[PDB]
Amino acid sequence: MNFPQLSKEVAEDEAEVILHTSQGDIRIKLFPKLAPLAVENFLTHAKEGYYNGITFHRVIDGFMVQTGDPKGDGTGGQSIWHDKDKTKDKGTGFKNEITPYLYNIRGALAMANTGQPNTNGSQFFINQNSTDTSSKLPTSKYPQKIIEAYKEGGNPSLDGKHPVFGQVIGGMDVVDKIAKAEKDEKDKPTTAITIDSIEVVKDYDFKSENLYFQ
Ligand SMILES: [Cl-]
Ligand SMILES: [Cl-]
Repeated sequence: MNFPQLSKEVAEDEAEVILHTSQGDIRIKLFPKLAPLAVENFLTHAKEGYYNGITFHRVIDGFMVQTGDPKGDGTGGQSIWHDKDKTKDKGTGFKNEITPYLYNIRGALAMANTGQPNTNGSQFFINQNSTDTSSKLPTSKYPQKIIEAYKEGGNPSLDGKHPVFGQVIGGMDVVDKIAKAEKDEKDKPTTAITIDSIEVVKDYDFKSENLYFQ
């Protein structure tokens, strides 16, 4: 099996963005063929300026950093289909796109949501854990190459609950710097860490029917 998170190369069927944050650049490749709703929602919000000035409002070293909330407290954000297309957003967000090809390994980009179905809106997080807990993973559920990948860290308890849609391929040192920022009792950084802009290096057209040789 091919696990697209295990290569830093951007495949022909992948997209690429750079989060230009006040702490540095995070280069991320996206998986529109595996998580089409999460990637379309993210790319459209990015190009529409929805994340310009948005903060990393909650950081936990050894766990993850989360962002994408216009309210800055983890209670806000909407999908691009909210009050536009009920076949995609019934009112609280879009559905989880879980696939056996994407996991919450270190560097994985996933949607936050409330833990209930159809609650993916605009909030997302980057897995930042760097501890090896791979010996506890059931070999009947985790492919051997993914168990190997988890040795570098990740949050496997998030698999199946949080849809993965991207992978950091550059600037993980910036993600670690953000995760260790000085913060208050609610884990909100003392000095705001902002997404100043998102550069779409390689976009993806959801109406494209091009076939790519694998
Ligand atoms: Cl990896
Ligand atoms: Cl769902």
